[PDB]
Amino acid sequence: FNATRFASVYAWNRKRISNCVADYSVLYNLAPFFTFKCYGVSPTKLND
Amino acid sequence: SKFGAISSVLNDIFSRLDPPEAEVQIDRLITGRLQSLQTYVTQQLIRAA
Repeated sequence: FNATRFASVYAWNRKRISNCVADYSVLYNLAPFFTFKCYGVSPTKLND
Repeated sequence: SKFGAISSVLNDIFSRLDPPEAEVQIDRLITGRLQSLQTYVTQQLIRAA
């Protein structure tokens, strides 16, 4: 999320995340990330 | 049977979704299972006759 450079839309970058504890409150509490609408799962339930 | 819902197990629906749409999913599942049970009872009545 804090990467200096993002790739273009056609050459979208893909990252693998596995084998770690994930806390979703670190990104949720940030003000700039306004548009956070979530499909197939509630945004609140992500912590569980 | 999923009956057109995302999952066929109830606790998944509770644990993944918010009440506003979890209620829709639960409603779909409940109507499906009620229809199944009513069909069973109707065939049982016919066979009993």
